[PDB]
Amino acid sequence: SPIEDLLFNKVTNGLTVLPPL
Amino acid sequence: SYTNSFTRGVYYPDKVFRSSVLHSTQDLFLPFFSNVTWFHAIPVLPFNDGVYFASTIIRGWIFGTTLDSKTQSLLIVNNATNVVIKVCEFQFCNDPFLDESEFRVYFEYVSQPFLKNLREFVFKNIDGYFKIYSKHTPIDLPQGFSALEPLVDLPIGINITRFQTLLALHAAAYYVGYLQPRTFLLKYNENGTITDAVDCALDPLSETKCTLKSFTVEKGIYQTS
Amino acid sequence: NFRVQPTESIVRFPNITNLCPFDEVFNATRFASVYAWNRKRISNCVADY
Amino acid sequence: FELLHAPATVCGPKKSTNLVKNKCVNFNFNGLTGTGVLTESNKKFLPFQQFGRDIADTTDAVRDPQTLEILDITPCSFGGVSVITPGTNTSNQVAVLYQ
Amino acid sequence: KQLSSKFGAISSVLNDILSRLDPPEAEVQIDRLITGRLQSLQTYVTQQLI
Ligand SMILES: *[C@@H]1O[C@H](CO)[C@@H](O[C@@H]2O[C@H](CO)[C@@H](O)[C@H](O)[C@H]2NC(C)=O)[C@H](O)[C@H]1NC(C)=O
Ligand SMILES: *[C@@H]1O[C@H](CO)[C@@H](O)[C@H](O)[C@H]1NC(C)=O
Ligand SMILES: *[C@@H]1O[C@H](CO)[C@@H](O)[C@H](O)[C@H]1NC(C)=O
Ligand SMILES: *[C@@H]1O[C@H](CO)[C@@H](O)[C@H](O)[C@H]1NC(C)=O
Repeated sequence: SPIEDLLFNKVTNGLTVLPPL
Repeated sequence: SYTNSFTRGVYYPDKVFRSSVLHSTQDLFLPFFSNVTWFHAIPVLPFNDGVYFASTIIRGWIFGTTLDSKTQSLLIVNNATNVVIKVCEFQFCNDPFLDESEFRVYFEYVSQPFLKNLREFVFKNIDGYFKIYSKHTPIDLPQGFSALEPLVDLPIGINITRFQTLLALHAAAYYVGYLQPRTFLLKYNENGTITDAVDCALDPLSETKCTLKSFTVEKGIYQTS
Repeated sequence: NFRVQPTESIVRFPNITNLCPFDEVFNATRFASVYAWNRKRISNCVADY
Repeated sequence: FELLHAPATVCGPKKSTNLVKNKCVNFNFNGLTGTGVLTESNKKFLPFQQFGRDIADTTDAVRDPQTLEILDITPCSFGGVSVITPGTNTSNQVAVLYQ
Repeated sequence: KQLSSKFGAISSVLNDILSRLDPPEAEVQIDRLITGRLQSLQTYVTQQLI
């Protein structure tokens, strides 16, 4: 949706970051 | 004569490259808005730490401890061909001066010379070493900002207590500053150049910028020190 | 945990520079006396033994 | 030999090796010891700059002494392993997942 | 950032602490260093848990 698009666009060793399911 | 130095006297604390980050360093720099003894001589000067040097004709720097042959002393003479840095137990006069083929002053390191403009030199003496920093930037110090790139390192070992300059007899005037240990915050650019330094002991906004590791602060309350 | 291992080793170091004076001391036509030896100092140069 | 009175400048001859690319080794660049790949760098340095860093206080780019080129550093690909499996009462087969 | 702190030991590099030093004191120094690093990791895990 356009509101979801706007909200997603506004929001911006050895340690590993897993991806969500 | 006295004259306030606005913001000049910023040199690279190391040879490490950084890209568009902020690096908090604690080395010996020149503080901002500190008075410098702008001379107009046409003796001997004390050496605490640092001979931040800027002139707009003169070549030469006496370095040593007693200035005599009782201990090791340093000598620098700059001419059109090269630079000779002679260190030995050399005997000096009270007011040495140059002439340019005759020497009236009384290991070497031969390299490129150090040559309107403004020859800003920052000298350091720590860990038994001697470091020369320079930047010849064309233009009461002018309003602006520039970095001071490093140069050759001279292993000496001895400590330096007093220094002196030279007069090149073909004069001019030179500023003299003094460094004290404090903490800066330097803003490296994307290419790797120092373009903005902010202190950590000034009006409290500067200390807030030091303690938040950023150049722009928003409204609110910040506990710093 | 899986970790790929290095397969060889390299090392980099700068040039052998200034060509340290030792042939003029270890191979000389004339030498000093046994009581009046001349001390020679070699520095500002990476040595080659 | 005179020791513990002055900075040391009469050092021994430290040897040099050949070039390497795209294969991570235990390099040593003028005393900078680390492990990581050696790739061609798109960055641009300055003549007084030896090695670079980043935000995380880690070495990313290094300059070799034998050339005026610069070689990037990226660590060897590490990652945990996982075992996809059903119940051992059902089957003995497993599937390996690399993270 | 905490990975590269001396923790009161001789140095902060494994290839410097396990090569230049002598193992009677190198064992104690690396024990202190890994104790500090493990303490930092435990602090991070507790913060993540909360
Ligand atoms: C250190 O040695 C290397 C390996 O020879 C030098 O690299 C080349 O040396 C040849 C030999 O004279 C030159 O013709 C090339 O132009 C050099 N290439 C580069 C990229 O410099 C290197 O120059 C030496 N370093 C010095 C002399 O400071
Ligand atoms: C420097 O000295 C002058 C004259 O003594 C004075 O007016 C000026 O305020 C001084 N600079 C600072 C930063 O106090
Ligand atoms: C510059 O000075 C050096 C000694 O300090 C001397 O050897 C050289 O000949 C001089 N160059 C001139 C006078 O052009
Ligand atoms: C940085 O480098 C780019 C080219 O790589 C150049 O366009 C830009 O002007 C440079 N910026 C500064 C501040 O020198």
